[PDB]
Amino acid sequence: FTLYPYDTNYLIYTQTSDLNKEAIASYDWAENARKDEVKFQLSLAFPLWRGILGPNSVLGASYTQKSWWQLSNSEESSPFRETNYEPQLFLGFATDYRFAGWTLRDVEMGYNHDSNGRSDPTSRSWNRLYTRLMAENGNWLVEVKPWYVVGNTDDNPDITKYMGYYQLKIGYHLGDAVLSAKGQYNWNTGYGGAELGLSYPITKHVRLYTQVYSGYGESLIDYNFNQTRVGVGVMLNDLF
Amino acid sequence: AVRGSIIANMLQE
Ligand SMILES: *OS(=O)(=O)CCCCCCCCCCCCCCCC
Ligand SMILES: [Ca+2]
Ligand SMILES: [Ca+2]
Repeated sequence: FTLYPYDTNYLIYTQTSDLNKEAIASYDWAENARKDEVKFQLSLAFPLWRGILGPNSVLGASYTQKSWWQLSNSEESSPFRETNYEPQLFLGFATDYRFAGWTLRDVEMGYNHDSNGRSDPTSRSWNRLYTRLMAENGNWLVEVKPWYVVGNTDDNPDITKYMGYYQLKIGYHLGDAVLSAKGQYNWNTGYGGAELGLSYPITKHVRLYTQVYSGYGESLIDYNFNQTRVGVGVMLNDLF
Repeated sequence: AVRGSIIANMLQE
């Protein structure tokens, strides 16, 4: 075994309810943007120092990339509409704190940068200090990832209005099937977004995968934009 | 060992 995954790794074909042409008016091809896109995510984890703060701790790094590719739009040379680049640096601990049938398994604290690699005016980025907590119980997995925005957020000063201050993740193992829900919700502004997924093994390393996203903040360029996206494709690893 | 644990996996080799 050579490389470690962090988040999920998948490639799906999607259709959004509405494409945010406004935010991307700067690109010449934007006026002819289509609603169907290839969406894919790559997510790797890189252990840098095992045992830094004990036998079950790790200084580590991760990198998650989400891309939206206008594949069918040959008229405009099938450009990428958006890519989000999400590198992290963290301290992780493998734990076994049991409470009410639930076992806390992962405690992770670190720094997160999330940006889209564009110049103005379509530049988007923010920095967060976060903690990720993962607990399981039977066929259930629950992950809470609260954060604190730090630094400059001039590209989208009101990003927390739409993203809130935490991300909740729920997994359910139904046989080899994995039902998943990933979401954010700011109570004070009413804005949020949810990602429901379903995956099933085709083989020991490949899974069929269907995803539905609804709400705000699917990508940085659509952080303040509401859409519903449905997609089908393949997956390497699901959450558990 | 452990299903879903990113950290436990990273500790492995
Ligand atoms: O958001 S932005 O600031 O506009 C773009 C940020 C892009 C961050 C780049 C991080 C890329 C990580 C590369 C992973 C290579 C893995 C090698 C790791 C060796 C330990
Ligand atoms: Ca091209
Ligand atoms: Ca930028």
